[PDB]
Amino acid sequence: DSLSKSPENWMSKLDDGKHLTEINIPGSHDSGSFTLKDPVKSVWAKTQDKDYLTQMKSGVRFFDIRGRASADNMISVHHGMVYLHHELGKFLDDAKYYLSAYPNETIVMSMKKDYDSDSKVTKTFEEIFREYYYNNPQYQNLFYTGSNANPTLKETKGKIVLFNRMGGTYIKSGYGADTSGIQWADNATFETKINNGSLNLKVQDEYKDYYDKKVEAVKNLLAKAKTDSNKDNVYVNFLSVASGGSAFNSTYYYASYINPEIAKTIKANGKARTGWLIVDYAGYTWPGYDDIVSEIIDSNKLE
Ligand SMILES: [Cl-]
Repeated sequence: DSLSKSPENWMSKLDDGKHLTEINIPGSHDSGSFTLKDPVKSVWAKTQDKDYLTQMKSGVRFFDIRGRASADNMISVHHGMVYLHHELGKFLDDAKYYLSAYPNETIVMSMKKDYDSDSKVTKTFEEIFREYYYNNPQYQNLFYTGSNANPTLKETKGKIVLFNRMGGTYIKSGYGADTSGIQWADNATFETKINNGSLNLKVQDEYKDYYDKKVEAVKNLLAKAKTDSNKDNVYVNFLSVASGGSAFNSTYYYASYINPEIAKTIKANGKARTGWLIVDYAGYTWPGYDDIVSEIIDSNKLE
């Protein structure tokens, strides 16, 4: 059976000698927004409908968590100003559970501040993440704590690998875990060196594009990954796009065109390097269209 027919443990089927950068990994953009039910607000703030555990079951391994410091010991998951009805502990417990049940998968967790801290907060978002999550004895062993800048699948599986969008950090393991952090350019395709120059990060995050220009930006980066066998290069390609302006000009609406379109392209390419592709409505299927998550999964080679 091709890898996508068992999306719950597809990483277990790969060679764990690979660097995670070389693996083609599906991600979910604003992973935690499956909690939104308000139909007006969901048009622009809702980007998923499957919970964390279902996303993981359908094969998602890169989770995009953006949050807000809501107390000196607490981070809330958010889409900008919109609170997604749970705290970061919730994603961490679900991940731990999942990783316990499927011990040969790794999760990459992107952490970003999306909104101003509660007025009672006296500490930085980075400091609260570092002290009350990363170093919290409660989540002991959950995170990747190695000193490898380019970790392999063997040394991370069973664990969450931090992908640091918080700015400079005193955290020392995972991508961008140094006091420079990741220099992220707004609404752009860009490249920046991370981890004391060990890695070359290549990002297409043109989140305000109209869909047609989005496809073209997604494809351009896709075609760069294809012919790049450098393991020190890491590709992050966001399919997802901001809402257009009316009702039913929704992120869903665009994803329903972008996903099948990109999924088609990856499939026609066979087993080429794709990078990490971060999507809205991961695991949402339309009768008669290629599935983006499945196609990312199957683009990985098996030797
Ligand atoms: Cl809501």
